[PDB]
Amino acid sequence: SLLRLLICPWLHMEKLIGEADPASTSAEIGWHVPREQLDGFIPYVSIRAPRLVIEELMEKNWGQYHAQVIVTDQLVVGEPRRVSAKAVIKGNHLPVKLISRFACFTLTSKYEMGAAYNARLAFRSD
Amino acid sequence: SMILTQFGPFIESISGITDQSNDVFENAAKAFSMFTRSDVYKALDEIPFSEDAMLPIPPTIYTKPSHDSYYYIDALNRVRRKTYQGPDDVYVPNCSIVELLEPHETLTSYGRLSEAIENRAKDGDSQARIATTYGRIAESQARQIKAPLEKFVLALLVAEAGGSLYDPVLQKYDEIPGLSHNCPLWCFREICRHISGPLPDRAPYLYLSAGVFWLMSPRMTSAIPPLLSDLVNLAILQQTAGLDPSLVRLGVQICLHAAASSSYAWFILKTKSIFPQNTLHSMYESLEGGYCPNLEWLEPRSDYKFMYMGAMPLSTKYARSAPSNDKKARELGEKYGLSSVVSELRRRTKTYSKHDFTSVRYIRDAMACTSGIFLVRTPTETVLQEYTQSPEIKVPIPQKDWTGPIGEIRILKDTTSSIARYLYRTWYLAAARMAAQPRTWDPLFQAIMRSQYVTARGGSGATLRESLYAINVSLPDFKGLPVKAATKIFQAAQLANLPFSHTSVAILADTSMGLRNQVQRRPRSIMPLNVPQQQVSAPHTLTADYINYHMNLSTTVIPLGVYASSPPNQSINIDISACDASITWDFFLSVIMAAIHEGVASSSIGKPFMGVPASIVNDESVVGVRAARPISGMQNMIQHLSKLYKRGFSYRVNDSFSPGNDFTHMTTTFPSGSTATSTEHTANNSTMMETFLTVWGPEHTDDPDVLRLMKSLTIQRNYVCQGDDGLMIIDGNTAGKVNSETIQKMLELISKYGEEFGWKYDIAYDGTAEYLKLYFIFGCRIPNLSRHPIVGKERANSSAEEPWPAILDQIMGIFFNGVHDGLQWQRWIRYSWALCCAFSRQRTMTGESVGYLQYPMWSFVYWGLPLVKVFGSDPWIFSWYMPTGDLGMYSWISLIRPLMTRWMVANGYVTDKCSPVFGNADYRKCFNELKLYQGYYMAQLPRNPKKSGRAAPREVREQFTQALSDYLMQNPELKSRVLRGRSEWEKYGAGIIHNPPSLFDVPHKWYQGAQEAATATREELAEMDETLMRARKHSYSSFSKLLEAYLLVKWRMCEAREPSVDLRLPLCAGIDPLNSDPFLKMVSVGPMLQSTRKYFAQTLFMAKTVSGLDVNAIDSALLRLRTLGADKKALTAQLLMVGLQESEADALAGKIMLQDVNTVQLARVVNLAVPDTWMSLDFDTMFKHHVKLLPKDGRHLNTDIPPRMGWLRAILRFLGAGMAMTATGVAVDIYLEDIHGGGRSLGQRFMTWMRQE
Repeated sequence: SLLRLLICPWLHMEKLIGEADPASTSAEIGWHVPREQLDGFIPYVSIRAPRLVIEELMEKNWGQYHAQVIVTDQLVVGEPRRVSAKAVIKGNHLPVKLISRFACFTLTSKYEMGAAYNARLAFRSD
Repeated sequence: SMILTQFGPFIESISGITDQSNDVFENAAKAFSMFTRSDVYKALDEIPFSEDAMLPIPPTIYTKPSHDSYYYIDALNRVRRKTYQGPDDVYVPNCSIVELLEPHETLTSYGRLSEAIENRAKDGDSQARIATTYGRIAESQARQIKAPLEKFVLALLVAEAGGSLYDPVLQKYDEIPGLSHNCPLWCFREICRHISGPLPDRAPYLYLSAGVFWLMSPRMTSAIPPLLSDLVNLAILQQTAGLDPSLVRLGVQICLHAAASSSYAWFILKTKSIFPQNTLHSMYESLEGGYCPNLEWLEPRSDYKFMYMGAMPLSTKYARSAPSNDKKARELGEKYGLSSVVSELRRRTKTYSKHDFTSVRYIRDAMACTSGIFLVRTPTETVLQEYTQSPEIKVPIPQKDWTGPIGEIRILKDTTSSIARYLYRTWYLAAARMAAQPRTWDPLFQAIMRSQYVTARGGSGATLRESLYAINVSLPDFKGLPVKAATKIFQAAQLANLPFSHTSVAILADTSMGLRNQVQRRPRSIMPLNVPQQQVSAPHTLTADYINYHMNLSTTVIPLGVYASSPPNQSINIDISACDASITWDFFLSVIMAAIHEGVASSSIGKPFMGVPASIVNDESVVGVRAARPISGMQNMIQHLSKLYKRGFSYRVNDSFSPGNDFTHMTTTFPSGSTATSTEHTANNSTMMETFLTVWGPEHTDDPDVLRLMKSLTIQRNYVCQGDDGLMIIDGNTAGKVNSETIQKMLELISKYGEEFGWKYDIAYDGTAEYLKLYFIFGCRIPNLSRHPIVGKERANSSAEEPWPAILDQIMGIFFNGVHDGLQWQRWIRYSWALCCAFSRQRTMTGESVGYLQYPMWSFVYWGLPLVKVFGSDPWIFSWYMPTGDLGMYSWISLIRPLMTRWMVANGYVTDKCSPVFGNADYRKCFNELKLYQGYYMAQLPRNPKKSGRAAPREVREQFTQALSDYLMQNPELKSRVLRGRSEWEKYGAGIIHNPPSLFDVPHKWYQGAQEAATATREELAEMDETLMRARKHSYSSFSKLLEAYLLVKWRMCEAREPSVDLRLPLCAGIDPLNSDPFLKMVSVGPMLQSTRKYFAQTLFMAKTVSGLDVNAIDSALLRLRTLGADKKALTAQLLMVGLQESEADALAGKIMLQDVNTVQLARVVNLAVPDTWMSLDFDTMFKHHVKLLPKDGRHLNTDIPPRMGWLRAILRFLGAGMAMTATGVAVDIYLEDIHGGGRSLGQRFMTWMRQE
């Protein structure tokens, strides 16, 4: 009952987006910060969907929820610049209805790219 | 002498020396308000002391370290305190408050915090957050006080300086010491002098509705207000209850060592069991005599009806056979450096061996001398301390013993060696014969229970509406309505049209935290639930109410403990530590849901409940095969409750004291606030004690002694439990007291029962008894005085407080709390006068005028203040047992009315119209000059009136009322019955009542009750102010119609009643010949000996007598229609407003006519009520046996009653009882002197009063 959720939908997304480009099928949603001290973003969830879904998931009120984000200074061992950011939500939690029943998302993930900033999120376009 | 100069006349206006006029009472109020804090402490420095009050005080209280090392930050960004001495060490320290303040603008040496700390805290500076947490929690700890403490001290001064007090019973002055002997006053002013120092101000803080301000001396500690509160508490309770000076020195030593500690409130929590353990729990080692009560818990073992067999002399075999108290008490005294106080208590407790008034008085003193603060801490610390606990289930049910599941729930095999089979069987049979009765299937009962969880501080409506927003439904917001967002009625209103399968997801939202504070206990945290999960939690509390009323039927007061502590009988006090952290799904709720699923399963086949339809699941319960069987509505609700209690609970946390710390987390504790809370806890206590006594006892012992005991000790005869507390009744045999060693073997076996499957029985075998925190020794009640503190008020929120017209009502509550316990009445009543006049004047700030709002004394005399000496009468003339209203007003006015008339012709106010009540003397000039009428009518003005007043849009309120009525309905047959009754009413019953209580004013009444939390400020308060002003300037004609109807009745007293109980028995502590008046009333009248929940439930004429709309109005209106003519169909229409089914409603309306009702019934006709002070006494005795008509002179033809309308007899009994008892002395029998008009004209006047509402 868990593992079919883990594996089975991405076979159908493979069937549907076997040919479209990543520059129209990829998407990303997460927490945002407006300026540089010591343009800025926290990658929360990754969604891949067809364009006839993303163009309606563009304008939905993602910028509704609030978390308390924490920024430190150490490198990741991975090759881009990523600091192991921290974040605690001071509101509600994001409903899974809001994404779709027509698209699938990565279930669990670890977010990456100072002091506490306490800002809100938005949608990252493609 | 300073207060003597301003209170030349007033201090003996209220000490029984000169006559109490009104003008000196208002002069006193002028001098009360026009007054300041430097005057407070120079009055305090004025008095000397007499070398028994003085004690050395260590300077180590004051110089204190900083709070920087005391708090830290959670990994999830939460401020949390670092512990030092155990995990209980989480509170406010008394340290470093001087440097967190900015001095006030128009003040010099006081002020509040600097704000830039809170700017940095809202920016996220860590030390700034720690600083604002510490400042606001010290603000909260100082917030816990009702009034300025200085005015309490000044009320002590103006009361106390009148001196010795004559007693009309004992013909002596009192022998209590005066001002010059109290350690609290001298030590209090010593603390204030040293903390203020040579600085020009003196008061270390000022109380204010906007918030407390601190004095800036560098030696100031933060926990000085609870120390000052304990000082003023013991300062009152000496001179108002007759404590000895020595134990007060002990108690203030405890308080000073508490303020000298690391943190104050932690030491207070850990210290709270010194006064009981060394005095109460070690008392009567080897007596020689005394007199104990003889009771009998009668043959119906749920009656709570007691026949008092009389006094019984004691003997030396009734010594304390309870085990020792040396070890743990001396270890507690050694542990906190307090060996001296424990050594003194264990010295003097040994010195008493006679069960008389002196020993029980000393125990009362020991109970009073403990502290009375309110334990205040950060809310996050609570919900991360007590909601992080799991029970210790050492023997769980093995996984082989459950069947294949049915839906979500596995079922117990019945060949299971585990204990929970018996629990399964009890809840199984109880659910079966619960669903067997058709009384659960009344749709009016459905409407009652749906209305039942509209109570109990409903919250989380925000989280309801955004979870409901998340599950994608359209939503009426109802724009432009005042309170509604913070209401549970809106929670019900949003789901008045919705299908159950579309709302079953929405029972998964989180839960708000409502906080309270307690006396000497950790701050409890009530929580509501939203309305769909309170709705789906029904059959649980159905079967719980079934257990508590039918099956084990234990309880839901006072002579319960009198029977339990009676010497041949023996009691065992059994609690649990932290009940709600034990009921989890691991061992209980699985078995509970399985048994409530299967017990109904025979009777439930296709029955639907309201709201919920049927369904189907499968089962592995027939493990060779697998099938799917349909599911009825009971089982549907249980199937929905299963995942909620199996899952765990989510709790939102938001405080006002730490800056933005919001979080939710999982917690497996059953909620403290629910409909199914206390009844389920009682049912679980009863069932576990039953399983104990049935199987687990003889399975785990050796000797015949304890098993031969517990065979005869079943739960139907010996056990009572209400939530936390339980209680053994050990029957004394023919040999007297049961041997103790068997009982200690038994109780260590109960402790084993607790530790082995997730309980912890706090077992206390002590030879005494507690029950609902009420202490009983040898059949004598102990009034605990800690749990009614005068000064403290629980304010767990920093929300701003309601202004002046209700603090006076809490002063009235302080007065009644002092009434219900055994306090020295000469010195309690006069101090109550002092407080009462101290909170009279107000000094408003209204526009263009400096207004003074003045109550006369007469509003308070209407509210039950006993007058001392009025119109030149004798001092201390009547008691405080007056019914607080027109009844008691009538009683004491008619005791002294001819002496009144002689005082009337003095300073001659004469007009030749011979009144029937005062004769040649008038009343209208003088009683307005004395403003008797002004205060008398001001007393009925409504206090703290908040109103909607804004003229909200009517269409949105109308659709709100319609949605509310849709919530009120589940069956339109209810609507058919009540609309049919409305038709019958508009035919017949309308008109002559001017106000029918109905069931469709109930949406209007729910709206009116929901609109009483707007806390709006300006306009209606100004309207109340001008209402008081135009009530004050208005000159009045005569009294109330009730009172004028009463003033034709006279009476005649003679032959004081024979005694009820023996006076040589200590009935309650604090009452004796020395406390002459209330003790002598207790001896003459006799104690109640009933639970009075049962007795006053016999009074309510409706059977189930619940509707959600004050059923007293129902029964009173029914009896009003009964006496005012009104053919039977109008009575049925008034009952069809409730609309039972109309057939038995027609039957009840036929019954009500010809049956002669109880005496207490007809009180509600005339809007009479038994006041709160009488239920200690047996009242029904002197109603139906002693106050009477046909006096000993004989018949008079004015002492006659017509054959119709014999409802007057009850009211004559009430008024005669009031006149017989309000005076001091023995409750003499009272006989009817004539009524001046005849019963026809008199009852005709009552008819004319009831022509209106």
